[PDB]
Amino acid sequence: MGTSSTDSQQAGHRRCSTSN
Repeated sequence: MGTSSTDSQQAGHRRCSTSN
């Protein structure tokens, strides 16, 4: 709940190494 511009992709691709 909260992925305006960071879905499972952007979040699970080019995101921090701690689910920031």
